[PDB]
Amino acid sequence: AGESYSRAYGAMVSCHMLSELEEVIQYKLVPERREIIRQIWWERLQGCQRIVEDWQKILMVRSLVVSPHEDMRTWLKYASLCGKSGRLALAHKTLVLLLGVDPSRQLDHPLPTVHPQVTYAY
Amino acid sequence: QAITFIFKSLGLKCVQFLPQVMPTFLNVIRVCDGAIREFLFQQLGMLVSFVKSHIRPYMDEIVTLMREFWVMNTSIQSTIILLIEQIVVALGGEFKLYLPQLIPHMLRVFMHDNSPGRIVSIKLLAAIQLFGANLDDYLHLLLPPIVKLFDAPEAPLPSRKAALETVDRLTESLDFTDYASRIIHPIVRTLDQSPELRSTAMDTLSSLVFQLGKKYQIFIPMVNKVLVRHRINHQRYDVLICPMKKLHVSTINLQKAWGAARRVSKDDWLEWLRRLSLELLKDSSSPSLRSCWALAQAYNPMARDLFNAAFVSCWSELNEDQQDE
Amino acid sequence: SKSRKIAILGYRSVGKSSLTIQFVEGQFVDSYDPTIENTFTKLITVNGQEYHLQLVDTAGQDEYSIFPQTYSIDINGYILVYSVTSIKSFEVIKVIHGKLLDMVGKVQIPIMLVGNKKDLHMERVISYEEGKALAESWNAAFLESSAKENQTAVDVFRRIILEAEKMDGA
Amino acid sequence: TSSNVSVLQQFASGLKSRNEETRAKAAKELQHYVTMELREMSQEESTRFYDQLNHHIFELVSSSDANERKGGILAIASLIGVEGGNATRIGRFANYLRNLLPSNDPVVMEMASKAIGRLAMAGDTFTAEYVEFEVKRALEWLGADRNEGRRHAAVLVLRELAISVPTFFFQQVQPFFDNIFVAVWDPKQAIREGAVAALRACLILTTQREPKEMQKPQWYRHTFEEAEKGFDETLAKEKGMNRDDRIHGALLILNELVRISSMEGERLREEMEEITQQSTLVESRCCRDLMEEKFDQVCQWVLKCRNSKNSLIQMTILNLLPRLAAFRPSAFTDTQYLQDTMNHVLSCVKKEKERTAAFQALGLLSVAVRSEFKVYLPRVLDIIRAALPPKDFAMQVDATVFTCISMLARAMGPGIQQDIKELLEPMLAVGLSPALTAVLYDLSRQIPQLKKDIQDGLLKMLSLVLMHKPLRHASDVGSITLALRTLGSFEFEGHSLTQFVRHCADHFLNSEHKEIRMEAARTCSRLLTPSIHLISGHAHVVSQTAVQVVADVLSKLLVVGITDPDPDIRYCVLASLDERFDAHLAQAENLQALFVALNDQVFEIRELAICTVGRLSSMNPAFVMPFLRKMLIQILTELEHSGIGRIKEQSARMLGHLVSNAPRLIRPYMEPILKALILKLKDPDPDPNPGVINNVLATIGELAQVSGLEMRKWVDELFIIIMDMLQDSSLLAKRQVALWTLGQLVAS
Ligand SMILES: O=P(O)(O)O[C@H]1[C@H](OP(=O)(O)O)[C@@H](OP(=O)(O)O)[C@H](OP(=O)(O)O)[C@@H](OP(=O)(O)O)[C@H]1OP(=O)(O)O
Ligand SMILES: Nc1nc2c(ncn2[C@@H]2O[C@H](COP(=O)(O)OP(=O)(O)OP(O)(O)=S)[C@@H](O)[C@H]2O)c(=O)[nH]1
Ligand SMILES: [Mg+2]
Repeated sequence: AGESYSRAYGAMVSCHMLSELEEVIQYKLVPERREIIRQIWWERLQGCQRIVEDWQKILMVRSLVVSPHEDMRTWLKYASLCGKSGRLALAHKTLVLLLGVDPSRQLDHPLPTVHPQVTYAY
Repeated sequence: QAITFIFKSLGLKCVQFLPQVMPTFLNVIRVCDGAIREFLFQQLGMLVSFVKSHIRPYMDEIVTLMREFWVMNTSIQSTIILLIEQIVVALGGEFKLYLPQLIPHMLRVFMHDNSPGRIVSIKLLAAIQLFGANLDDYLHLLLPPIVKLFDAPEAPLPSRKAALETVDRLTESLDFTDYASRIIHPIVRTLDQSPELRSTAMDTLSSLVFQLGKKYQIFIPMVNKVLVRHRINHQRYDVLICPMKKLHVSTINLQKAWGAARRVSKDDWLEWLRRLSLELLKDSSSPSLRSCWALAQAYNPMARDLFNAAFVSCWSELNEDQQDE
Repeated sequence: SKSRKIAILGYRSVGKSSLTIQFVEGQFVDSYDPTIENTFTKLITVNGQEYHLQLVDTAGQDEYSIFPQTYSIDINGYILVYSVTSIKSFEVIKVIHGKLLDMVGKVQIPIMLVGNKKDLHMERVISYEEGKALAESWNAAFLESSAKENQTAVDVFRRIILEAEKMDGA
Repeated sequence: TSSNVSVLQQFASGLKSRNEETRAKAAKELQHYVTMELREMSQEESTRFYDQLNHHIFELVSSSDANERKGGILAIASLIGVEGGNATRIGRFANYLRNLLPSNDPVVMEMASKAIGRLAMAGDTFTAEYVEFEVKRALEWLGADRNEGRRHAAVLVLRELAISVPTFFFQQVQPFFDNIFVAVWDPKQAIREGAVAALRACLILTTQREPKEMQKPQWYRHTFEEAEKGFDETLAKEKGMNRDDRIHGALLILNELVRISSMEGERLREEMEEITQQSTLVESRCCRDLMEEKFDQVCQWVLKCRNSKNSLIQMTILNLLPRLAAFRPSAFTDTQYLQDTMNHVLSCVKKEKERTAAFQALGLLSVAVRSEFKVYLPRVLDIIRAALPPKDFAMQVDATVFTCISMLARAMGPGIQQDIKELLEPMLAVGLSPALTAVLYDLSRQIPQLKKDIQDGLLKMLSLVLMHKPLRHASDVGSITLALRTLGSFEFEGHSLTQFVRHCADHFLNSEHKEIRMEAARTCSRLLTPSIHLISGHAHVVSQTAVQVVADVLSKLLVVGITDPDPDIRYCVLASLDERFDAHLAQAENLQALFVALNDQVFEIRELAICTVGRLSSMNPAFVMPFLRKMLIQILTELEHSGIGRIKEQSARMLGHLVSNAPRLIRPYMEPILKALILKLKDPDPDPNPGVINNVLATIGELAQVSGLEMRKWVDELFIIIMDMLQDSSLLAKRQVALWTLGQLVAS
């Protein structure tokens, strides 16, 4: 921290994941706080840098108590970022995970409309 | 204190550093603590003594605070009077402009302090001796206070002397031509009271007569009558009838400070750095750094800030072999 | 062997630097203009025993200069110097001694008063009696010296080493 | 200001009393005053205050009376380390202390040395040089040829500087070793012991930095060389010197080396010291290598000096030999130094002065050689049986022996159970002692087969002692206190314990002795724990009789915690309350008792009472909720209208505990409470102390914890306020509380 904040962001991410893990503790403890902690997660994530690795770290930390389908918007934005970074494979597998089915195996059938936003992202 | 020492070092060249050092200084003497404020006033006086010509743009601002801060307190009075002495030495050409702002304080000091500040008044009287050209105009206001000072028995006799040799000294530069004949009678009145006063009063009267010779001849009979009644004579009566160097670096202590052979832990290394920087400031050849040393010891970040400059001074002061060591 | 430290205090422009330099080297000049802080080393033999003095020349303090604290902890010996050719320096040495005893605590410490520039017999304004009486009020030793009578200067330092030496025991 | 000076005069007069307790209490009062009441004033005024306090230090040190100078030393000791070590403080205090060290009284010298050490820890910028003088001065005194007092004082100051201010002493280490050993060989016992203690301190100092030194230190080898020089026959021929003193010094030095190389042995010795009485230990690699290099030489020297009949030499040998055993059991077992070791231990066990530490050494040896010691158990056992009272018969036994048994059980335990079973009832015949209870506790923790007999025998003992009746299937204050403490603390089972409490519920809670009341309350509260757990948790195992007993005991406990005036009893009684108690504290009468206790004069009792009632509020809101409302009303009233900052911070503290323990009530009152707190934060003038704002911030955080969703609206204003407080560098304002509040706010 003595030199510059740009290099200190690599530790800000650590602060972020620790505080959010305390938030996982709170999420487990109090069912009624679950929605507000989820919203705070989304907001703080939007407030983070658009780095694929750090996003992956934060999302794994959040996944301890929350499945992907509970925060479809977060994983959709994560897939969008992965696509922007050129990591097409990661985005594709995340999209398959969110969908539950892989349209690459079903080229002869239309896309699964059950989750239209996820189809758009895929 | 360090700033004062640096100015003493850079007396010829210190002018360039005025615009940064001087302004905020005023602010602190406005808001600091009493004893600290008096010390700061004394140091400002020293600054004047080293800045003599170039403090005019700040002079006005200074007097404001002291106008505000010349409370009737003995210690503050003594410090402020010393600062007056140093100003009148400095601004001698121009101090006439600021003299009247400070006149009322000096009048009140003469009038009110019938307390050991009478001794302080003597110091004030000393200052009076230096206002010659500036005081040529306001002598009419200032003198009669002195007159009552050395004509009143109630004031301590040393104060009466102080005042009387003060008027004697002012005889040398000011104008006494018109009014001063009247103040002879106080002086003559003083001749009737104490021999110790009578001697220096005769001296002062002789000086005044020398200044007033032509005018004095017209109205000599009363005073010379009283004099011959007191049986003293003077010759004038008949005459009318008819920068800093570079401190030497001690290489031994320099190498000793750098000897970290037995510093191991984090605390040991930080301590070694502290002692190193302090020894560098102490042993630096540049007087300003060695002045800063004391504050560095009382304030470690001060030590850190000038580590580079102190080392540069020492390194430039070393021999090639000692440099390699 | 033994080690000691000494701090020399007094009004600026008095025998402090000159006396110290005369002791350590043995020469007096008009250089070393008003100092800030100087340190010197010298071995000495007193009572047939070795002493190692780290003498300290201090920046002259006025009647209002705050007392530095670097000299109020580790010095274990104080040389109070005043020029015999300045009454103002003699008042200043009173007040600096007073501030020292204020700051060093009560503790009876080895103090010694030194009136330097005694060679200026044609200009003296402080008498031997005045300084002797002042020291006796302090209960400290008294001496006179000059920056050319180097032998006496040596004795001065010896005396302070004697002064602490006799009085450290009791 | 005159009030402050008068209080200083009262402190000076009190500290002038020769009574040690009076001086200590005056010093503690001055500590409180400077810690809290002095901080209310500025820093230059603080410097003037230190000047006045130094004048009063003069007043205490003016006379040559040992008690008066001790009081002054206590004063200086109290001042240091409380506030910032300003320059005037360090200067004057160091100068004062330097006058005292050569004193004739060893107590004054020890106090002065400790004061010098803590003055070095004062941390002021001059510290780095200060010690460099004192050490030097101390070292000079070591070079002195005479004046035993000066050598002593130098030794203690060196020890204290090494222990308390290591970094600045580590540089002076190099001259230290040169003179420390000539200090060791002094004939005076106290100087030698203190000097080897200083050598201890500096050796731990060396160890703390040895691993990072890429070059081996010669200090350990040099110390070994001075040890053997002490053992030299030719060098011992120096006349004007007693050989016993040199041998004692050599043994002490070797003990130092062994300890810093045998940290495991130090851990065992520390365990024994903790057991009998009721820190960090490091080891040196290079010293370990040196000791294992010359260990047999150490053993030969120790056994050679064994035959000496000097009591202190024997003491040192007994304190050292177990250190060697822990260091190298194998050498003792193989080279057969163990035979003479055991023989000498058992031979000196029959003389009291060295017997005391001989038993310690016996335990240590038993642990070190955890196998071969069996051969000597038939001997040791009988002699310890001799030490313990036989069945027929003041019968006061040394504590140490019991400790040995505990340690003796840590290695041979499973093998010696069949004789520990016999050794139980003799110690029970000895009588109560904290060491006895501790050793029985350790034996219980070792083998359950011994645990059952221990429990039964101790119940019989307590039945005889406290109850004055035999167990069924005047009295000293300290003995009863110990009995009740062990009864409450150590685990037990059976119906009999119920009886215990009932009698203690009627005969000792009302005892005229204060400490007995406090301990009876604490112990009964502890003892009702398993019965209450059975009643609440195991609803099917509930016994109504136990419920009645619990209620009766709680009622009398609350009556005790409300009636008697003294504060400590009430504080301990109320703190003894637990969640287990809550189910039976919610009744009308008990709740009223707690209500009355909350309004008590003492403050901390109010804090604990408000916490307890807030916790209780969950189960029976009917009685508590209106009273919580009333306390909220009065708290707001005092916060708004009390002109004394003490009252305001008390009010804020009660509010904080209320919200922490009673959130649900506070949710509807979320708005007005926060409005009042914001107005408090916005008041232009601060109270005399910063505790008010700290309590306010803690209350804000505790409020946010539950109210964050609604408080989202109000966050911005208090946030900018907190930002202003933090950006004010001059305000400590218990800054951890401010950041805690900010974190909880943002999280909630
Ligand atoms: O559909 P999303 O995954 O949310 O992303 C897209 C788009 O990104 P693409 O280039 O991948 O289509 C924009 O950029 P990102 O923020 O995703 O990097 C995004 O944001 P902006 O319009 O502010 O750039 C925009 O809208 P939104 O902010 O609501 O996500 C959104 O939708 P579009 O495909 O319609 O641009
Ligand atoms: N004739 C004569 N001159 C002396 C004597 N002692 C000092 N001086 C001269 O007086 C001047 C000031 O004295 P000095 O000894 O240098 O003061 P100081 O103590 O160094 O001044 P500062 O550095 O402490 S501020 C010097 O120029 C020095 O040569 C003395 O005994 N006799
Ligand atoms: Mg000088």
